[PDB]
Amino acid sequence: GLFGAIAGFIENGWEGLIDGWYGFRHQNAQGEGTAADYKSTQSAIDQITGKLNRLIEKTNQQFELIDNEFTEVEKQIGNVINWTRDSMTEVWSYNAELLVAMENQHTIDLADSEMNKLYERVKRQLRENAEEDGTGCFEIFHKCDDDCMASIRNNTYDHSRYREEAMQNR
Amino acid sequence: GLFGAIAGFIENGWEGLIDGWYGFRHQNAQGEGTAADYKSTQSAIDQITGKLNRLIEKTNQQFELIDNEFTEVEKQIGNVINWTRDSMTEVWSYNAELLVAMENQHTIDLADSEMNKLYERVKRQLRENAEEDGTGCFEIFHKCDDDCMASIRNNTYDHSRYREEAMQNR
Amino acid sequence: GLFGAIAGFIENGWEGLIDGWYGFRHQNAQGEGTAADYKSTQSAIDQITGKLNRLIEKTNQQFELIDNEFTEVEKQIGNVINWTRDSMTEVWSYNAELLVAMENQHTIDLADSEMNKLYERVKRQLRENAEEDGTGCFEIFHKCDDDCMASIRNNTYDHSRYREEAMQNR
Amino acid sequence: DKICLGHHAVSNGTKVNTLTERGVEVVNATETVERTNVPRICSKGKRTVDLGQCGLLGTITGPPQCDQFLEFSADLIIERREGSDVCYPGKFVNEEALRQILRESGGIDKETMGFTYSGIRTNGATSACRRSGSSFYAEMKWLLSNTDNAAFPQMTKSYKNTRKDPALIIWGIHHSGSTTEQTKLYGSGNKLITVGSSNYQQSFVPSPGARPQVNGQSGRIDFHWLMLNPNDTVTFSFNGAFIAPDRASFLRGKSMGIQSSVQVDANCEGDCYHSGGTIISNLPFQNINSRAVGKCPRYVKQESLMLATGMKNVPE
Amino acid sequence: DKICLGHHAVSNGTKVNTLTERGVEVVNATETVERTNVPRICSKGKRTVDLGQCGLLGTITGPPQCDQFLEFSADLIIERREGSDVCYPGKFVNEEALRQILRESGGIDKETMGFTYSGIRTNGATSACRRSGSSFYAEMKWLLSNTDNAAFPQMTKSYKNTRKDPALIIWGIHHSGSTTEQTKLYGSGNKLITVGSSNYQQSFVPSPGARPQVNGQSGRIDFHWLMLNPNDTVTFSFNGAFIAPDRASFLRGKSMGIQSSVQVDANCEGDCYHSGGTIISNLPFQNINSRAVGKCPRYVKQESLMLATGMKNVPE
Amino acid sequence: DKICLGHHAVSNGTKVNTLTERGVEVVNATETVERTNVPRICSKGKRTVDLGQCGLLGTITGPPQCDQFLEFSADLIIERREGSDVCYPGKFVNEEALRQILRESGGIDKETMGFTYSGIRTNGATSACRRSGSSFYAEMKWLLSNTDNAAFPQMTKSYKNTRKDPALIIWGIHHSGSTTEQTKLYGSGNKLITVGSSNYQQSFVPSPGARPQVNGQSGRIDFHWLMLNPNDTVTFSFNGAFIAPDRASFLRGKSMGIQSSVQVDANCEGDCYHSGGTIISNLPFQNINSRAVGKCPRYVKQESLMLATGMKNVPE
Ligand SMILES: CC(=O)N[C@@H]1[C@@H](O)[C@H](O[C@@H]2O[C@H](CO)[C@H](O)[C@H](O[C@]3(C(=O)O)C[C@H](O)[C@@H](NC(C)=O)[C@H]([C@H](O)[C@H](O)CO)O3)[C@H]2O)[C@@H](CO)O[C@H]1O
Ligand SMILES: CC(=O)N[C@@H]1[C@@H](O)[C@H](O[C@@H]2O[C@H](CO)[C@H](O)[C@H](O[C@]3(C(=O)O)C[C@H](O)[C@@H](NC(C)=O)[C@H]([C@H](O)[C@H](O)CO)O3)[C@H]2O)[C@@H](CO)O[C@H]1O
Ligand SMILES: CC(=O)N[C@@H]1[C@@H](O)[C@H](O[C@@H]2O[C@H](CO)[C@H](O)[C@H](O[C@]3(C(=O)O)C[C@H](O)[C@@H](NC(C)=O)[C@H]([C@H](O)[C@H](O)CO)O3)[C@H]2O)[C@@H](CO)O[C@H]1O
Ligand SMILES: *[C@@H]1O[C@H](CO)[C@@H](O[C@@H]2O[C@H](CO)[C@@H](O)[C@H](O)[C@H]2NC(C)=O)[C@H](O)[C@H]1NC(C)=O
Ligand SMILES: *[C@@H]1O[C@H](CO)[C@@H](O[C@@H]2O[C@H](CO)[C@@H](O)[C@H](O)[C@H]2NC(C)=O)[C@H](O)[C@H]1NC(C)=O
Ligand SMILES: *[C@@H]1O[C@H](CO)[C@@H](O[C@@H]2O[C@H](CO)[C@@H](O)[C@H](O)[C@H]2NC(C)=O)[C@H](O)[C@H]1NC(C)=O
Ligand SMILES: *[C@@H]1O[C@H](CO)[C@@H](O)[C@H](O)[C@H]1NC(C)=O
Ligand SMILES: *[C@@H]1O[C@H](CO)[C@@H](O)[C@H](O)[C@H]1NC(C)=O
Ligand SMILES: *[C@@H]1O[C@H](CO)[C@@H](O)[C@H](O)[C@H]1NC(C)=O
Ligand SMILES: *[C@@H]1O[C@H](CO)[C@@H](O)[C@H](O)[C@H]1NC(C)=O
Ligand SMILES: *[C@@H]1O[C@H](CO)[C@@H](O)[C@H](O)[C@H]1NC(C)=O
Ligand SMILES: *[C@@H]1O[C@H](CO)[C@@H](O)[C@H](O)[C@H]1NC(C)=O
Repeated sequence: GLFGAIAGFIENGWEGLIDGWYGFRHQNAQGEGTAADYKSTQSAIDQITGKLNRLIEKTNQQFELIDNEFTEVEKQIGNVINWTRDSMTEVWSYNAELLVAMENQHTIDLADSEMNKLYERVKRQLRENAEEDGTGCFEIFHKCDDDCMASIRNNTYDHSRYREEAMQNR
Repeated sequence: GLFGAIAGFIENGWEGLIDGWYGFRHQNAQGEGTAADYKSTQSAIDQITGKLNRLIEKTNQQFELIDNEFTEVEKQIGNVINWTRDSMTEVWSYNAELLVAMENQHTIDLADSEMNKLYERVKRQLRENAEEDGTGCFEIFHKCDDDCMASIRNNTYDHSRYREEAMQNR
Repeated sequence: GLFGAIAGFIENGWEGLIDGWYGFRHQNAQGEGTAADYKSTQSAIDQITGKLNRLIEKTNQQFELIDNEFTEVEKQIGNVINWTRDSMTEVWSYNAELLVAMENQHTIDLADSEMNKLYERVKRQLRENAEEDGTGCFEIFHKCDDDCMASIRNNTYDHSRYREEAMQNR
Repeated sequence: DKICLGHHAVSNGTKVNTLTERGVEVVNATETVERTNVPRICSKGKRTVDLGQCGLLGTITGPPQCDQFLEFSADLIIERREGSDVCYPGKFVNEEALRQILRESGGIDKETMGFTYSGIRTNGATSACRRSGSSFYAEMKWLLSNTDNAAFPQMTKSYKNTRKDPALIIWGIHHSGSTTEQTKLYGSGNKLITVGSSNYQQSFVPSPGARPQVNGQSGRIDFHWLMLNPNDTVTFSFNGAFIAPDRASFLRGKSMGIQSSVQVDANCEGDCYHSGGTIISNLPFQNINSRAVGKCPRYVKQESLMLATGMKNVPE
Repeated sequence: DKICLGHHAVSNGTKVNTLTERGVEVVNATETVERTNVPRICSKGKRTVDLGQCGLLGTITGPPQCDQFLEFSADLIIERREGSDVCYPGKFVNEEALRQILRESGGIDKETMGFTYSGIRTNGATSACRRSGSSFYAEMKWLLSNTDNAAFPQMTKSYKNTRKDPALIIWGIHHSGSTTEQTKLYGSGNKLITVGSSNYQQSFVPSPGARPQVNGQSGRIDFHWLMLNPNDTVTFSFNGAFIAPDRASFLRGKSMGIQSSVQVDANCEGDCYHSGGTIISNLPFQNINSRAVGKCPRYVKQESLMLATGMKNVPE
Repeated sequence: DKICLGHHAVSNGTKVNTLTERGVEVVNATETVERTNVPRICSKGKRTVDLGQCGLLGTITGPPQCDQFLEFSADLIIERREGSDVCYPGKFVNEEALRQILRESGGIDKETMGFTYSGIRTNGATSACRRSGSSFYAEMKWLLSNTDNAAFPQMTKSYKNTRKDPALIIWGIHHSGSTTEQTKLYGSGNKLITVGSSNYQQSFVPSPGARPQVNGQSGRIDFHWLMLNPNDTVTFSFNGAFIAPDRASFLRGKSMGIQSSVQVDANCEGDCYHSGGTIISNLPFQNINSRAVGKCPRYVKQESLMLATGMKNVPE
């Protein structure tokens, strides 16, 4: 996509993540752990949802028969009707091909975008207390236990607390 | 939006800013101060303007009457005309709904984008002389007076001058 | 564009680069050197290519004559046909103007995007071993010879090797 | 020591298309083009009239098979292939226009023209049009000369529309199989039938002559019509060969008319109909039938167009 | 110690719609669908002809109310509801086609056919068509037998178009109220009126018979027409019942024709017109009238479609 | 000390348009609107019939210039301006409908009606229709009274379609230059020509009268037609003035018909045709001709619409 996270600096997706669209895996003294992020997952879901509610629509626009399957109408008017109907088929087939291609390009870039947002939101929380791996990973200098991890997810992680020790560990 | 600044890492907008679309507030020894950024404001304005000049258009395409309000035309041809007109109403109503939705999605992401550009342009000026707050704020280690602030806006801010003192203040 | 690299923090393009769309110039002890990046260049090319293959199409949709250049049809039906044809000309002219404007906006932002991806991919490789100039330039603290440069392009550059010396050179 | 961001993925994704690419695999997607048809006319909650053997136009003139449809009332009118507008062989001039009027009519209400006659037969009949032996169109009268070969006296009959809505007036011209048959029914001489309104002007002549027998008759009755405006008059002046209306028709309101070959079903509701049935769908497009009528998804040529409802799928 | 980036916001934003959302609030927006109508025909700078009582088709035949419109010249032609094409009751065959030709004509120029006559009355008149007592169509001649019941001698009249543009030729067939009235005017016997060109072939017969009185007349005049090409000839052969053209018409150039119920106004300029007036707008769309003609914004069903002209509004 | 990222650029870029801007310069672009025409009919690999002097409708009746096109067979049919449907002056009723049928026919196959005659001339001819002296339509028969002024005996002829596809039946009504000429050919008295099917009902009368001479003839032959369904019968009953079909026509399959003024060329293949030639293009749009037919790019008003195929061009 445009933002370069999904099928980008992230190598690949996680078949193990079943609670959301985006999440975190960590490694620390106590072990490994995965968890879904509700906020990022919700924005994407709600937006894709909003798309569907616009498109899964049908008009209150009625049309009646202007020709006849049982007794053919006069040939000249018959051909003008067919020509017009075929002209409309062409227009709507184009519209529909484009609509869907345009929406899909955008849906994908929306997903790619929501990840990139989540990435950099965390980055900023950490400040000088961690560095950028490049594969979607944040290496932490100070050791960070499972309570310390849940505070990162919660957006309650206090960088100043662990700062001194992490900066000396540059 | 896609870039995640407006209704993103920035908490909210500033009703006090009346000189432009984007700007800076600072805090220093001399006091607080707000100022609009001409460049970022101009790019957004000019682009939204360019949109309007494409859409606020009308064709030189003339059409004449093919029916009659005073003396109804023959019913068969009358129904084909109505069917065709209604077919065109359907197409143009769709076109217009889509056009406006597509342009608005893009207009919003353009505004969100111009902010994110301005953010990171400043970030780069500062280099190791400041850190990222996360709320759209750049904490400066070295003390920076009102002349020092105007040089940031002007894009004349010399990072090397204040470097030594700011890096030691890590 | 939306990402702010091309006609953005990069001052301007390079007429000297003929092997690709994106690349690197470096400065070091041995001299200056330019080289095209195959990956970034390929993604843009393949995507713009994919666009052309969708649009450079033509329908298998046949239409026949419903009027006559040699012997004018009856005037009423003649006017309905012309009205309809002119209605279709209006629709397709609009479609085509929009399609091309929409695709071009996107093509430009795609190019701008692929650069910004390449930029930040390198940034991450370097980590604390270099700083951000702002003009699209990465200033390196440790001295880096032509073998060291080719490893950056190759994505084989080992940051940990040159780390100690570069961090002390903060 | 570290924390890592990621996104979900699945084993089996679903392919969609984009501006830039064909066959991009995404986590989930959903169809925008309807392919599923219901092979019935879904008529739940609608006043329906399935004409069966009765042809739409026959509801106005009244051949035997339309005896139960002379004053119907409907939201949805269903014409069938086996339907026929006539008993005695013939045709409506401007037939499709009238069908379109009737399909949208909501049904019809009838009133007598109040035409009386004297010194003529009023009761002409045929075996082509049978109701326990020979009969005729239930709304029409076959006007004849009293006795064989007798001259048909030059008549003038008139009807004013006293109603607030327009009336539908019908008449018929009879074309005998031979000139000698024409003289037998309405006396000799060139017959003129005149018809006029304030809105309308026309005239007619019969055309006796050999035709192939249809329902065992080589004669023909041409039916004609006009829409008489509120508080306007129509006058019929005729030498003979003339099939007079017994009643005038009035439109009840609004309806939708369709043509179909499948059954009615009151268990199923739908607003998009075609000859093969009903398209029940929320989707914007459909690839089932380009002549579907009602409130329909737009017809498109593509069999499928998948709309992504998930991110790009990138498995290991 | 610090510096902070931000964007503007307002107290009262304006809601718009997006691909993804309905009712997103943005700083400013502007309407793309026109709802404002001007209830006048904005005719500033245009040669205008408001036909009033004169019907468009009447400019060719010339009933009293069209006496001032026999050779008009125009950029914009305005038909009114009260307009009438006729004095003596009747109709044009192919009437809407001719109107379309005339609406786009730029006006008309006339030339005499140069038809002379002998041994007949040329001066037929009626009280239905009054100019200080009884008169007739100003461009037409009611041709009669010299005296009552006298036979109408078999005539042949011809006209060649010597001009570089096509000519508009008109004639009329007269249908008496009765057969006995027809014989009185043009003698007895079945009357044939023939009309031919190199491009065109047709024939006509009268149809005497009772009709409801319109302008106190139960007779009718059918008007017919054709477009004669440069350097082609038309021949009229007639037993009677025939209303001959006195003049031929030629189209001046280009115009636009409209139908309206509102006043002319030379203070206001516009190119998109409809019966209720003029749509003056730069906007691409309009929700005012789907039958607007001229150079119009496209008609759409939506009452409003707001185009964002500002960022998302995010107040505290 | 350092490394720098960059992108390419060119000296001379190409301007395109965007949602936001007009005239943005990009590295490279390509045209989406076709302006290049091939001034020939590109017929490579297609069974082509260029009618030249023969008019499409003339292939059914057979005037001299259509003698080589009586049973043609084609994928692509080309009508020319100089083409004419007739030798003896006249016209087809419903002419454009029939052309549309024939253009799409794939050609025609003929079979005899099997009509024999007795006690009449069958061999009428004219100098307007010459094949080494005077002749007639090759598929038609000009039926006359045996000798001058002799009465034309009241005939009835019939034809059943035994084929699985519909037949195309044609006949003609002859209108003499004068009433006295009509009596000479087919005896005096008002002539009636009747024509009926199970699907179709109509009647005709001649109309003798003066017309301008076309091909030195002031008479006219009106041609009529109908599509007879498989296993249905048509009956012709006629007092005279009647031009009988000698053969029936059947459609071979599928074709495309065009009108053009340029040459055929079998070196060039194309599916989008117009009077000025062929549009060979992969592009989605075209600004060459709005009446192009076949499989065409969509016609648009814009002369050019450039699609960017490169990044924004930013030189120093
Ligand atoms: C030589 C001989 O005696 N032959 C008879 C033969 O006439 C007869 O057929 C009759 O053919 C006439 C048409 O010429 C009609 O079709 C007769 O039927 C009816 C009908 O059923 O429609 C009878 C009906 O009462 C008539 N009604 C009126 C009001 O006139 C109609 C009417 O004349 C026609 O429909 C108008 O076209 O005709 C039919 O019996 C055959 C049996 O078919 O018997 C031979 O012996
Ligand atoms: C028993 C008796 O005497 N009754 C008369 C009655 O005839 C007369 O009405 C007349 O009715 C005739 C139609 O039959 C016409 O409508 C007469 O009017 C005119 C007209 O104004 O149009 C007079 C005009 O001079 C005539 N012109 C020509 C060229 O023929 C026309 C013309 O014949 C018709 O228009 C053709 O259809 O008719 C009308 O006076 C009434 C008064 O209406 O008085 C009774 O005593
Ligand atoms: C006073 C005198 O003798 N004058 C003749 C003059 O009649 C003659 O012209 C003739 O005009 C008639 C129409 O009235 C025809 O046009 C004659 O030509 C043909 C034709 O070529 O079409 C001859 C042909 O054999 C006829 N065939 C049949 C089957 O009838 C047709 C036919 O009658 C008409 O086409 C039907 O409308 O007419 C034509 O010679 C001139 C020479 O033109 O010579 C004068 O002396
Ligand atoms: C207009 O199109 C319809 C089909 O959409 C044509 O009708 C079909 O004709 C074919 C071949 O003649 C039949 O096999 C089908 O059964 C018909 N389908 C329907 C739905 O009617 C029709 O012929 C076309 N119009 C003209 C004038 O040819
Ligand atoms: C085609 O549509 C027009 C309306 O767009 C119909 O005309 C209207 O008819 C209604 C009801 O009969 C009247 O109340 C309106 O005054 C008419 N409006 C206009 C603008 O003419 C018309 O009837 C439709 N065509 C057919 C054949 O029914
Ligand atoms: C419908 O449009 C066509 C043009 O697209 C008109 O035909 C042209 O008429 C002009 C002026 O009368 C001629 O100079 C051209 O040669 C014609 N062009 C073609 C391609 O036929 C046509 O007149 C219009 N229809 C009506 C009823 O006016
Ligand atoms: C995926 O989309 C389809 C719509 O076709 C839906 O029915 C299905 O339940 C969806 N699955 C998930 C996991 O959302
Ligand atoms: C017909 O007459 C009645 C009163 O007798 C009136 O209510 C109605 O409006 C009239 N119709 C017209 C068109 O004048
Ligand atoms: C907001 O947009 C409207 C267009 O409807 C304009 O008239 C108004 O002046 C604009 N306000 C500002 C502050 O740009
Ligand atoms: C009619 O004749 C004149 C010369 O007398 C000529 O200029 C004009 O072109 C002719 N028209 C045609 C169609 O030949
Ligand atoms: C630029 O685009 C055109 C298409 O019009 C192509 O023919 C040309 O070779 C392209 N040039 C390059 C360098 O890709
Ligand atoms: C005509 O008759 C033949 C058998 O004689 C039959 O095959 C064909 O189907 C018939 N046509 C119709 C329409 O019944």
